[PDB]
Amino acid sequence: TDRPDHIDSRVWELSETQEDWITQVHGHVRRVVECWKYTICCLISNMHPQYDVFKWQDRDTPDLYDNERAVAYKVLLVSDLSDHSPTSGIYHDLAFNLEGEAEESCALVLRGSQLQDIKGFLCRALEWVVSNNLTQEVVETIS
Amino acid sequence: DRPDHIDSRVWELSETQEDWITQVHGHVRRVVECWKYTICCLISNMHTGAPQYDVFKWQDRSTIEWICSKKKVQYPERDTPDLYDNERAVAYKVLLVSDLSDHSPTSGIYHDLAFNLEGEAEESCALVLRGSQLQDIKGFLCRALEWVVSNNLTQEVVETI
Repeated sequence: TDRPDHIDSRVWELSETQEDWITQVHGHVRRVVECWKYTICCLISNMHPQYDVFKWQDRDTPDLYDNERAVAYKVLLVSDLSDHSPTSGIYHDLAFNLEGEAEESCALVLRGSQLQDIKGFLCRALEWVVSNNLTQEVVETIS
Repeated sequence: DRPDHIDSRVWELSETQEDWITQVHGHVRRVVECWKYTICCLISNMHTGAPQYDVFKWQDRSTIEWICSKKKVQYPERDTPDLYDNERAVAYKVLLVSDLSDHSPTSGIYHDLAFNLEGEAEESCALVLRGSQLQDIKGFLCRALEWVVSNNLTQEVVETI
């Protein structure tokens, strides 16, 4: 249970007090998964700023917001893409595979530039998972 | 208990939204609200490619409040619109009405999207929605009208409008 290579220094340091990790089941992993999601949020908000990131700012909050088009989004991780019904009418879902693939609604909104970063970021994290065979602890966390 | 033309998820979302058992026509009213909600979903599948509409109906209260702050917009908790067009910065309410002909707006803080039992759209609702969206609505309300006629529920439904 150490900060992985693929996670950013700032991300990990910011994540520490955002949720009380020791108390939870798969607490180190749950932190890492949430760190994937924040990383995704940052990757997406490198358009110009088009997106503001609300996750882990300084209670019922979205993960980012499009300043131009005035739309809120929530980043999700899913195991089955086809089986997906919106969780919210207001915070629109941006769902992805562990492999990196994005859902129909997700690919209509995001630019290739942002997807290719995320798929790059996700396989590198999936590699880290598979290195320590943490597959079921991650798949459970997605339920 | 649910009609097959209503989706399972919509049905289970409606469960807690109002105290149906206490009402006369309570089951029929639940179904009518599901129609309105189902219609909100059928409208919001469009995109500019960012989502065109946000749906407020049957959402958590604190989320409705959060976005209206960001969009510098304000509706009473009693009268909250069903969806919001992110393109035009204008809000709507899905109404079901028997008489479309001489329809008068319900509000001045949002607009009405009025529909028939046959699925026909009110003049002003027709102006707003694309043909793509009306086919889907009228097709859904045909399947809804079938269920109504199959269970001889036509009077109850007309009365509760």
